[PDB]
Amino acid sequence: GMTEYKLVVVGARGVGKSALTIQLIQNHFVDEYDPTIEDSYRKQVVIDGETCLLDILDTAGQEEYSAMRDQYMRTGEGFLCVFAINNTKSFEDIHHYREQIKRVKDSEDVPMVLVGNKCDLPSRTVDTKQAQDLARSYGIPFIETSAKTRQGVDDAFYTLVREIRKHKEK
Ligand SMILES: Nc1nc2c(ncn2[C@@H]2O[C@H](COP(=O)(O)OP(=O)(O)O)[C@@H](O)[C@H]2O)c(=O)[nH]1
Ligand SMILES: [Mg+2]
Repeated sequence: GMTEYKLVVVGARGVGKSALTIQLIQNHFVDEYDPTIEDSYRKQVVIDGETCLLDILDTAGQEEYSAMRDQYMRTGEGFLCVFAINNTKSFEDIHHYREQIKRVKDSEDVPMVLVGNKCDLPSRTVDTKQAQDLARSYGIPFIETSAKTRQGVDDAFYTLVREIRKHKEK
């Protein structure tokens, strides 16, 4: 089979995980998608000439059993850590997602991309500079996105794939 990249989209409720994923996969913006639905989505794409499958888990938070969370973190190869630029608590929550994914995978080298979503909105509580500072500390890319206008969306997911490739080659 073509190479498959198992991607996982994490972040606080309301940041745009579902909207980002549906924009990537289906090329349209959702105003409303139940915050409690967690599902996986698939798309065959070409990234830097490679035809590959993206298998993307749009997470929604607590699971029936914590074992289910740990399972998707172990199977996931790369993580989009999403906050919204108008939600400071969602940015603060990134510290927890960073930790938890490393903790479950028992690894210091986990492919991740920091995503500041909703950049089409002028309303902003997290300046680009502060997010750059956090991404610098993690040694990962930082991309601002809008699921609404599509700005940055392919970049966020394709960059994550490229981070996975860099990890695999070691
Ligand atoms: N303006 C704007 N609204 C967004 C964007 N992404 C998501 N939203 C809205 O933010 C709310 C939460 O989005 P959703 O995808 O359900 O967030 P989730 O809980 O992280 O899955 C919804 O009303 C979306 O329409 C974006 O980039 N721009
Ligand atoms: Mg959602």
